[PDB]
Amino acid sequence: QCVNLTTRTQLPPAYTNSFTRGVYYPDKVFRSSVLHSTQDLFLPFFSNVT
Amino acid sequence: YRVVVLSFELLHAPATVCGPKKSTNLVKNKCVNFNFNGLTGTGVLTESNK
Repeated sequence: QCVNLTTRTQLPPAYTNSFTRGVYYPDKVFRSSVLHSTQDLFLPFFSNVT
Repeated sequence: YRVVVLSFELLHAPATVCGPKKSTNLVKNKCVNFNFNGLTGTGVLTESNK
């Protein structure tokens, strides 16, 4: 039914730095020359990646 | 008993399902109310670029 193809070698991963990501318009509406606050699902300005 | 429940939503997003047709015309520049895309209001209409 199934064939097992696995190896006994495993290596731990590593992390790296990541700068400003996770900026997107909260809603489909349009705004011009206005500063607006929001509270939703974003990603911080300084983070790590793997 | 056969039960069916309709769950609407009026979020601040462009509607996609709308009342059957009910379309008449546009207007260039007059003080006339509008009911565009489930968004109703009153004012004068002008042409601008964005």
